[PDB]
Amino acid sequence: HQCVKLNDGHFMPVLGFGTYAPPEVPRSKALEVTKLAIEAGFRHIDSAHLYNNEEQVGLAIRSKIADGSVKREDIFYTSKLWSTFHRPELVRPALENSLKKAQLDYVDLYLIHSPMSLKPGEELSPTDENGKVIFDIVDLCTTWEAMEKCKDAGLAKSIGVSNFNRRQLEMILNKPGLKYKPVCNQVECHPYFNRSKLLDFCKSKDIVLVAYSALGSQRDKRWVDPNSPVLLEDPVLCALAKKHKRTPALIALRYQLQRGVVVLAKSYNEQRIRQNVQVFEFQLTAEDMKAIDGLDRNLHYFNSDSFASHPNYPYSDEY
Ligand SMILES: NC(=O)c1ccc[n+]([C@@H]2O[C@H](COP(=O)([O-])OP(=O)(O)OC[C@H]3O[C@@H](n4cnc5c(N)ncnc54)[C@H](OP(=O)(O)O)[C@@H]3O)[C@@H](O)[C@H]2O)c1
Repeated sequence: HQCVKLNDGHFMPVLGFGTYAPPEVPRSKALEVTKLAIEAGFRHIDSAHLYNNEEQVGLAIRSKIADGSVKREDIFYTSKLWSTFHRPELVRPALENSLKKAQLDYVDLYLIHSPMSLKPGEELSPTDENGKVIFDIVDLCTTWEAMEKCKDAGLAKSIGVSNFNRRQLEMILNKPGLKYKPVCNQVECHPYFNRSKLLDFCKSKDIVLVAYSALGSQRDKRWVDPNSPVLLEDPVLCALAKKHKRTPALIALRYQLQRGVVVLAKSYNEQRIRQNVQVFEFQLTAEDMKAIDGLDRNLHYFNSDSFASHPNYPYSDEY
């Protein structure tokens, strides 16, 4: 039920539903599970142009409004601007396209999906002759100004960023004539990779940190190494789950809630969808919090070696 106030006065529910599924999953599933999520109690829904599901997610939202379960104001819907659309003149069209797809008049939140700009076009992964992804050089402050214009039109209630580091955050925050600060920064965050200092910074700036892969990634072999430790098989998370008679997933979500993190959870399983909302029914102890704090290993699940040579590549390599 609980929300946090954003720095523009709008409110964001602290538990959000992740809608991404791989291309093999039929598009119909995004409709079904998003309705299940709303029925379960989720009020924050996370989607993106990249996810090729905005039609289905939007239709689930419209369906739960039209059947009386919720009103539009109950739902917090997020879309994201894809990296081929960073040039300013492309920002508002991209948003409008997402809205046309989702059959919504506005999103509650529009994010720059990633700082790593790609060659402009309606090709989402532009590639050269060698199969290498073509980059683009774009001043993300011009992107941000186009985002601000989207907010002023009422097309996006709030605007923010995703996958930005300290420096890209400040470059937005330092922008001349800046009208709206980013309400949030959505990044990978879980007990293996807690982002404690990025988190402190955001709290300092009245920016909400939003955790994705908070259950440990869906572990797509295309982008995730299967040797990596499975987050939900962690001995300490499992121990705490037995202690509280909850599940490792529930422990991992509560961990973020108690450290002031808004947290996403993807599930396309009806039972797990309904289990994840129980995160509001219990508390971890300060000692449990410490034991989970101790799990931090700066572990990135997503491997983006292909993107390491990008000027805005967000996690600087050990190089
Ligand atoms: N900004 C970005 O670049 C970015 C990147 C990645 C993701 N995201 C967003 O964040 C969302 C969540 O991240 P994610 O897709 O990596 O997955 P996640 O939330 O880390 O969940 C990973 C897996 O955990 C399983 N799971 C869910 N609830 C569970 C429970 N109670 N017990 C045990 N297992 C459970 C799910 O499988 P089942 O479906 O089988 O339950 C899911 O595949 C995405 O869907 C997307 O909305 C954003």
